[PDB]
Amino acid sequence: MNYQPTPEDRFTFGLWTVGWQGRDPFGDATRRALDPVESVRRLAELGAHGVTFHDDDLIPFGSSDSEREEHVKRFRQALDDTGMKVPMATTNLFTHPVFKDGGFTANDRDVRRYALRKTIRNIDLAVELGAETYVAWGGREGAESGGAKDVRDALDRMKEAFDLLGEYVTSQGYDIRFAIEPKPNEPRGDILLPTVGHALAFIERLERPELYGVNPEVGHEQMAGLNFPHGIAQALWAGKLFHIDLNGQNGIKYDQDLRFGAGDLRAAFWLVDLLESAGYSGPRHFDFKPPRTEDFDGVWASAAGCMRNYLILKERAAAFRADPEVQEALRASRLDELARPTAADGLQALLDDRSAFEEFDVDAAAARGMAFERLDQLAMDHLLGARG
Amino acid sequence: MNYQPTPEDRFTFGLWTVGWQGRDPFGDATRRALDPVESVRRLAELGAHGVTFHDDDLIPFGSSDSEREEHVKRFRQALDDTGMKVPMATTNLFTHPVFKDGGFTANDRDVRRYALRKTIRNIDLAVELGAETYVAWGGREGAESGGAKDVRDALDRMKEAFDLLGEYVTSQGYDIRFAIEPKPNEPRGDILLPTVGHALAFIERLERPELYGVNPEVGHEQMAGLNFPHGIAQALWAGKLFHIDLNGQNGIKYDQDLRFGAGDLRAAFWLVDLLESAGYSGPRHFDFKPPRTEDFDGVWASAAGCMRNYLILKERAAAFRADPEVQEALRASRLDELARPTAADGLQALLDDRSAFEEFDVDAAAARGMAFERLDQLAMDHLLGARG
Amino acid sequence: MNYQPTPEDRFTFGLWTVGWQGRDPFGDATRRALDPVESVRRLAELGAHGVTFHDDDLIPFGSSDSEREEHVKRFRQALDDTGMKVPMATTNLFTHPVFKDGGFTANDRDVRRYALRKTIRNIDLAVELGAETYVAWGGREGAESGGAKDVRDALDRMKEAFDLLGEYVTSQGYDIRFAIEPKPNEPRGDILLPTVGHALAFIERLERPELYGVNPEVGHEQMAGLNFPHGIAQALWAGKLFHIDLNGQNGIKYDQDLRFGAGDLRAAFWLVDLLESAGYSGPRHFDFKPPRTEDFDGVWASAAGCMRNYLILKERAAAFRADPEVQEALRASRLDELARPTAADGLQALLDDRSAFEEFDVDAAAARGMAFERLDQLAMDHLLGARG
Amino acid sequence: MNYQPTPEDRFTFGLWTVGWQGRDPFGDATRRALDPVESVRRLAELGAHGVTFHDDDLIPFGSSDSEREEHVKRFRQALDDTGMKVPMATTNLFTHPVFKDGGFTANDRDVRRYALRKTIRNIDLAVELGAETYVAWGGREGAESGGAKDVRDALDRMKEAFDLLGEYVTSQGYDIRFAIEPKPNEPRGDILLPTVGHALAFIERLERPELYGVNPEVGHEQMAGLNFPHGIAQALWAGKLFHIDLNGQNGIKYDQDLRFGAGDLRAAFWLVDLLESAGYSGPRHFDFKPPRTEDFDGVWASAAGCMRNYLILKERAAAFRADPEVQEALRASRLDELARPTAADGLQALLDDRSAFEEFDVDAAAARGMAFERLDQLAMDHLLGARG
Ligand SMILES: OC[C@H]1O[C@H](O)[C@H](O)[C@@H](O)[C@@H]1O
Ligand SMILES: OC[C@H]1O[C@H](O)[C@H](O)[C@@H](O)[C@@H]1O
Ligand SMILES: OC[C@H]1O[C@H](O)[C@H](O)[C@@H](O)[C@@H]1O
Ligand SMILES: OC[C@H]1O[C@H](O)[C@H](O)[C@@H](O)[C@@H]1O
Repeated sequence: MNYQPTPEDRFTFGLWTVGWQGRDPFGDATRRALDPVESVRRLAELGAHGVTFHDDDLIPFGSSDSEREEHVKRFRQALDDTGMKVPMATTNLFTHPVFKDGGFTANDRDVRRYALRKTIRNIDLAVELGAETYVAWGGREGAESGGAKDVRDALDRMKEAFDLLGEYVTSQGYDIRFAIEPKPNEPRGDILLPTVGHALAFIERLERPELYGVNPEVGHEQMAGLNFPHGIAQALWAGKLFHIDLNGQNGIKYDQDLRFGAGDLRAAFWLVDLLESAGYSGPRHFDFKPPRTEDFDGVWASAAGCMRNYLILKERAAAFRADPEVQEALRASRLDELARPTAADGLQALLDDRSAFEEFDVDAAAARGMAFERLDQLAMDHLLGARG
Repeated sequence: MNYQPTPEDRFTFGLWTVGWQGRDPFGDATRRALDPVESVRRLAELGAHGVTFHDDDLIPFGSSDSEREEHVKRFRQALDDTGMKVPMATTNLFTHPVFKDGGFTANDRDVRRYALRKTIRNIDLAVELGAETYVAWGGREGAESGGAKDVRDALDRMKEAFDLLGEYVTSQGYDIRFAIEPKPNEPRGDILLPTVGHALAFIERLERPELYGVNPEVGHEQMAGLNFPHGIAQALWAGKLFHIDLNGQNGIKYDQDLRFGAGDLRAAFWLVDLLESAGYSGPRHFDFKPPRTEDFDGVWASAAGCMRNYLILKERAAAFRADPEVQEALRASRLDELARPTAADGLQALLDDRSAFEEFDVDAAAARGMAFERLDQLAMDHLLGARG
Repeated sequence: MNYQPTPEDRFTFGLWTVGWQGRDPFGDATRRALDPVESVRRLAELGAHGVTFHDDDLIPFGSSDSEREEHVKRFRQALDDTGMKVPMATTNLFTHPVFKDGGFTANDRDVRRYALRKTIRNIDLAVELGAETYVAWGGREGAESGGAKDVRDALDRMKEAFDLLGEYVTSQGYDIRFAIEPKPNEPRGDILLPTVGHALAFIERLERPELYGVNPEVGHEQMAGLNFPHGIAQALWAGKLFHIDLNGQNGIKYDQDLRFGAGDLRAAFWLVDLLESAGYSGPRHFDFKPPRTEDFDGVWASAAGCMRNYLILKERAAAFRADPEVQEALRASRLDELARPTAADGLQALLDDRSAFEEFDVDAAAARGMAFERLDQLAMDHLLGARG
Repeated sequence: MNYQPTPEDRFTFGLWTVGWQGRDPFGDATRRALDPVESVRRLAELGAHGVTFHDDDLIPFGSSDSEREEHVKRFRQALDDTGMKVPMATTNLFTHPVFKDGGFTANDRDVRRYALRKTIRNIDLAVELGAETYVAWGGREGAESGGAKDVRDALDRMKEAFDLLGEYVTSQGYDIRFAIEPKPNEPRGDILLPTVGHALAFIERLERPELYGVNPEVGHEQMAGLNFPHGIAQALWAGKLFHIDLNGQNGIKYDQDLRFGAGDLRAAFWLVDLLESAGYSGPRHFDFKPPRTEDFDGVWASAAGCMRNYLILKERAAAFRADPEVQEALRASRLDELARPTAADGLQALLDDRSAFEEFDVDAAAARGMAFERLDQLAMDHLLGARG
């Protein structure tokens, strides 16, 4: 009867989430900047396992090698004081005006080289802090108009960039993998590699595909009206779910980054059911923005809400799968048959099987109800805790 | 000053397009059925190069081997009489009630085996008629609720199915490739392999990836709010654009299948520019539905409109790229630099290049305007034929 | 601990809902036609209060005055046998090919006159069966292309039609009101009066506005990405919520008509909370389609699910509002202040109030957190039955 | 053969459009602030008729009565030097953190009173500068979660606010009307009065409805997937199109504010055709944002592009309507009949007209094609300048 998170739950937060000051396209900040050290302390008290960062969240852009050292030192001391881990790090290749046309796929060659150098420097830092995953979100890679970007040339530049980071990591002997985070649009009119599918496809064209996977975000796939759990299943099927960003989103519109559980509640249930049943072992990272209507107390309530909502859904999904009535319904809907090979007997035997065509009774097969509605209502009852 | 199509333009139409009777989810047919032989004659007169078909368009479901022979014979004679070709064929694995839960990924194993046998039979027919591409549109593969389909098991069944068709084609020595046509939703709540990206990713997991590519449709990618030309560029970059379905769609809503040129006009311009500049050599296939408000005369006007709109855009795109002012603008926006390697000098030289980081002037770089708006207005002027 | 519906709950269903045969734009029917008398019996056993119908659901198109009489007689006897009521009726001005360009706004004048006569005949029938509300869903009023419909002239024809039905009802002394059901698109490219707002605005231009209100549908407003509860609040505020259609919809895509509770679960919670708190006293009508994957047993399970889901949400919303912790949170977020007039003191006093401008401390006001996230998590806890 | 705008064309721009510095939710400004006086000079040279402003664009928030006077004086002198007019003004009730929960519908009563006082002060300024229209865009009126805002109470507060501004304007004897600008979402999760329809409906509940109309924006209606020209026709039909915001938007996603003509090109054509045929006489105001990739030269090219694109479409629409072949097609599609009353003979005569029902030949009527596709292709040919 308790939903208290503990570090063993592997809940993580970006510094930029609880640290979001509330500046939006139409308004000024509503909260003061949070010292990352304070963020780490508050999060550890809430039961979090660790934090993530962009280089620019930790070390202000333009810091001298000296101030940099100082900023890392204070951070490192907060991690030691709290026991918090840093499992993932990423680069800010979107805020500074130089990246207005992108980082790895900017038309200007000198900016692409700078983007790489900036990233490489942060990869060194990430390894030192113990991160296992390095995320790349190409927020500025894309266009508002068609002639501004030749997409085939942009994809060559993107592959070139990732191949170089792969050569770097391998030459240094680092134990770290990359994860590409898709987003369909915003802040560019259209962004390259807009969905999980596009990113997965792109990865197979890299020189060392085994080094790269995806970091899908609930809200981003939903901005394209796609089914998030289905996209995650395809990533898992491919062996490419290296990390995940959890949050909420209310349909096709701007990127909301609501707390996890908010937005599409049923999709959140099916997502938890899948992550737990597939045995996803990575961090449960929250990339959310406490709404700008909130003061600091609302910020911490929002973060606690993300973890609470995950734990409640995990309990409901587990009760759903453990329910014998549900196991019976799953067999009535033939989920058991879906998992059996269609033709382990082989092509030849299938061609010779008259029961597969010549003598197949299509009419009888057609008449068989799938019983999906009863199964779905059983799932609803479990979610709402209304199971008899 | 003429936009008359000729067979050399490679325009093709599905029998189900001009033959659509007008039955929609809320109303009865508004037109009588068209005899495929008549469809072939009318289309040849309009300047079309050929037609495509689903098995069930040509041979009514349940035909005896005898009537089948008769139907193919009459069709074949119309093709000989007109010189029309059949470059693509596909299977109907969606109309009959047996496929209500899918064909290759139905939960019922007996239906999956039947779907394969039905497909294999039509592949034999396709080769005989000279088709080079066999399209697969999994319209019924998917779900309306989360527990009805374990997506990892469904993907195993889908791969199993495609691998078997690949074994079949290779064992028979057929010269024919497969093309997967994505669609995000409708008629299922969510469809598997919902976008070009998801289909491309899936293909890399097949046993003989070289046999499969995609058959993207303008309207389907737009039902997910995605940029069609960008998706096509990624397919071309991957060497997987085996075929394409051209039509129009007005945003995120039901699958409209408006005539090509209708819907998002600018995207149609950028798509034509890309297909012609990349030297796409396959058919320009139209998968459209003449609206049910039309009589047969409106059906033929609609089909002629598809071809006319492609020819007009082709002329405008070619004039755009040939314009010296445009070539000058493209250099001002650094499209030339986008096409140059970021670091052909190699990783080591990039790491040692102080001009790439230590001494890079971010401020100067940032201040450089991209000149994208002038370029885009030049494109607009060309499209509207308002170029001085 | 029980969610059994009873006729006092005022749950109603259209004959076309449980009677949907499963024909969609890409497939044939998967279920046989249901005799309306059977539908009435099954629904009464489930705990329903009554049914609704389009003329064509009850009396097949083209029936002789004789067969018509017979069909009404059998229906009437089923209502007497079960105690079921008929609180609403409507016209089918969309299925028959004549209505391909609309009914009240068809370009052909002779069809508009026929649409009116067909409607008037059914209004007489509705009154006789005791219906209090007559719904109008202009599914075919609209266009796929811009020049096909002059919208100002179409609105004149629509107003003319409604004004005539108003004159008819008033001249006959009937006790019956009209309700306009909006839908943004499908089966037309764009439909006239696409949302609740457009319909409300249109009503104020009718000759006797007091005779007309709206019949909003959950899924239709969601097809435009709008907030359904907000739209319902505006209808209630205007005194125009005469009836309502409950169902589920998963975002911006084709009209799904999933069972109530499916789709956006949180919106369903907030909708129930609003209907119950505002004391909506009309029918709780379900306009849903049991998915075509189901057999008759799944049809009845789906219908029972609609009612169950409403009763569960009603219990959760009532517990939310009754919770003292929630009442405390509502005051912390100043919902109490929202309900107080901004300036009951009047314009002059506001202009002279220095505390309203000259001496207003914007900074202090700005710093006040709204506490919305804690309130929302309290709502989530109540919905999931996880309230301590 | 010329598309040069002149002040007689009535093209206007907001100071915040060409003055947009490029700050977005993910990045810093890419351009320096423009002095409003400079903006006025550059725009007059481009052929603009005038400018619009929010109070805070002209007078920086918190200015002393003294600096205010100075800022107005410099502005006024630029208008005199150039002959530029100021036909519309509006209030910034969204940037400052105090308005984080709204202005007129903030839960805090003290903020609602402040919002009114701030608005009233700017109305006085607007009249002095000669503005005929005062626009209200409630960007912060709304919510991210359901319990945060009781929408019926919010609508009472909104009506109360507008009624007070109406009392103020009437008591001062000012010649100025209000225009409500709808937007469905962003920066709030859902905004109140989300579409043209909702705003029109709301206006009929105000004390003096004749004082208020709408200021629809192309992109905002498109963020809800609605047909902009249709929404504008309904506004014109109601006599409520007081002003309009022109721009471009690519579908359902964040508010792009692309230059007019960009986005949905065909909708822009149909919009121009409607404004010119209905004789809309108000300003053609552009609310756009030159993309942040641009430098100042791209800013001015973008603004010139807005005007050019309107003039080109105006020429094409006029040629379309003047074409005798098009006038012939319009009669073939029965646009002439749409404009004729359905029953000027009256209810009684319609009831007695057997040709309207008893003897109506539905089959013959049904068989009549609408000829909409040929008409639409004629429109396309005209738009692309491909008319023989
Ligand atoms: O990839 C690193 C992070 O960068 C930015 O914060 C993006 O907004 C976020 O979605 C992404 O997760
Ligand atoms: O793939 C074959 C064809 O099957 C159906 O006709 C689909 O509606 C169409 O989009 C697809 O192209
Ligand atoms: O208005 C009567 C009914 O007609 C049709 O069944 C529409 O699909 C439904 O949404 C509407 O409620
Ligand atoms: O209403 C005044 C203006 O305020 C803001 O600039 C909005 O972003 C814009 O859409 C609106 O037109």
